[PDB]
Amino acid sequence: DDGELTPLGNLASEFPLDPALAVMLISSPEFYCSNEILSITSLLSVPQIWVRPANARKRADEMKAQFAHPDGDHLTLLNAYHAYKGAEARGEDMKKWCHEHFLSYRHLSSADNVRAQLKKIMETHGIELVSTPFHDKNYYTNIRRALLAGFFMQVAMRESSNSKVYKTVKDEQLVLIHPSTTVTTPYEWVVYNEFVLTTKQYVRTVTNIRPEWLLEIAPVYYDLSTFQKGEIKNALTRVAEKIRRQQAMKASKA
Amino acid sequence: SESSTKNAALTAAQERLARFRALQARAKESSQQNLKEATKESQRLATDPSQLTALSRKHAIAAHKLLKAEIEDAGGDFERKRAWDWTVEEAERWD
Amino acid sequence: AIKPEMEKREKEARRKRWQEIIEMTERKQEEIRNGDGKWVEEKEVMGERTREAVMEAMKAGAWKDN
Amino acid sequence: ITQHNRIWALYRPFANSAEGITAVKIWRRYMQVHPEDAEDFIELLIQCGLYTEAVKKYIEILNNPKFQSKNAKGHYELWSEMVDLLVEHAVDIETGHETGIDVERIIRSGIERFSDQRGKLWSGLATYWIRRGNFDRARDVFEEGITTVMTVRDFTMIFDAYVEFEESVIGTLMEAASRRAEKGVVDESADFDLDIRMMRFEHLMDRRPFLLNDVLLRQNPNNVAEWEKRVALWGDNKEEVVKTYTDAIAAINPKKAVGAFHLLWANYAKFYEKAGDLRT
Repeated sequence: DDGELTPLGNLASEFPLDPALAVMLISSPEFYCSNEILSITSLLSVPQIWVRPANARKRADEMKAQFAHPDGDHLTLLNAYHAYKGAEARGEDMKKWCHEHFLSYRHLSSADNVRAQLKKIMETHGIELVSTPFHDKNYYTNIRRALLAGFFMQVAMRESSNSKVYKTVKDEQLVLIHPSTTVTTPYEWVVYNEFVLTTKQYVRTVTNIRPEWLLEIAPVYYDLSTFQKGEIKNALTRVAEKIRRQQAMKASKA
Repeated sequence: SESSTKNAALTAAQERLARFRALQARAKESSQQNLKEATKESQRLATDPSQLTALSRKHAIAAHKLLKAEIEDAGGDFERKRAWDWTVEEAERWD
Repeated sequence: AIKPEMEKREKEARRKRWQEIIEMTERKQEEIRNGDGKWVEEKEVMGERTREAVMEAMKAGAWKDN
Repeated sequence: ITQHNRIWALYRPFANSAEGITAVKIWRRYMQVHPEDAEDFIELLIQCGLYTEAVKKYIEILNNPKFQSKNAKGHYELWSEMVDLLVEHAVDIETGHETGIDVERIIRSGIERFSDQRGKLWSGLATYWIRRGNFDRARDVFEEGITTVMTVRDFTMIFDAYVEFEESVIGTLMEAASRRAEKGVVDESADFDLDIRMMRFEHLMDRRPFLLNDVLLRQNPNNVAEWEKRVALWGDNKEEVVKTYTDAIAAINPKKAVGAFHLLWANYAKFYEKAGDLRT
């Protein structure tokens, strides 16, 4: 509050990335998805690997649907990175695989180098690297919680059930979802890694998250006492009240 | 014997875990396909078929304009090419 | 001086415009051919609640199956 | 009674500070004098642990067709409150006619009233039964809702709840059977029971698209493509193919059909012809 740099700020300055990405990598040890969160942060730091040529738009869309995940665009990017790593381990050519899957080999190599640098920095700083099991059903929830803790500032909520327009809490920004998003069904909360202002206001790289999960990840930023206008903050306060009632019922039953 | 029973139980548990993983994958695939089927329940509650027949009519008339455009662009007579296909009843009504 | 080139301009203007109308019609045709938020987070919340019910059931010993 | 307004206005913050059984006795008398803060008394009952009286109060307030929630909670929001409190404390609800609580009857009343969230109410009843521990009755009401659901969305969220519940319980018994298996402990109640559970799950999951097609044709009894998909799923069993085709013939209105009834009839005729039967 006095502007002094804390140990978290020193770690974020030492890490060669954004403060939000550094906070996500720091909070990933609590979510036990450190490797996946580091890969996602490296992919976000590296340029866009999705290639959509005009003469191969159908092939690019088919490759994106094959390598996509329903949890979010970040989950789809993580699945694409995992598929590229699996192809590299199996011995297929990286450039040929990227051309076949409409991916960028240079962007994938840059993301791999950034992930290696982040892993080296975490090993130097003593940050534990953990990953949830694939058969465990809480891996996607842990990844979503880590993403919400990393980027809780850029979170959008749907205005209505009949309207696809979302309302980001950052200065009450009315935006939409980008057409490159892999989420077929829009989420109640969308954590957006990038916001692009154009003729149509759309948000790209959106991951699914709940208001209760966002409030648990960032209680200081999403505090209901300091919550301003409007109905999105009212719904967040209602979700917090429901969570408090559930906790009271659990305490009464325990 | 007990070691043979333990080995049989271990192999059975390995088969059970394989069945569990296959059931998980099939359930995820069915859930995705059925969410898509929900979008067909919705998205046809959006696309009431009257609008579909209407857009088919616009497709037909615009494709008719296009086909006529390339016929006189290549130089053929569109009305002679249709004259090969008018019926007797249609021709009498047109006269 | 201007008439032939603007005749050509309106010609391919017509061509491109109703070609785009056509392309919109087959994109809606494909949308029909291949065919919410409160829904999907309600499904997720009942799934986690059912899991929590499962863990409390075998934490309290609720084995009454047949 | 005229001064009781002031006297109660000074009485209620004493209850809010004192809490507990004394406060719920206070606010029961406050409902005797002035029934307006039902949601607040719901909160006190949830905090105290009187969920049976909370369910009875739920029934009384919802039976009274004049209550308006001050927190903008609708009828379905109240129904969600009943099913959520019941599933959060299933073991703390004393059922029977003496308390007036009948969970199956109230949830079936919700089924016949709110048809939009019928699958949600079925899942709530099933999760209530598995919270109580009555797994076989959960499965019975589960298959009843599966057979009597007319919505694909409700059917498939029900099946997703089935997948989660059965997968989690059989996983827990994987750890149980494994930790009994390094020490060589096994009997009929573990190995044979696990075999028959996976038999049940495999055959019900194979019959899941049959029930999905049944739900689809119950939603719309005119989908020629759906009937063709169902009979192709039936496959080589000739009597079942014949009866599903017969139901297709005496099920689709030709004027209201939305598919290719001519193609369906052609498949039926060519099936009999390529089998053996030129006269028919």
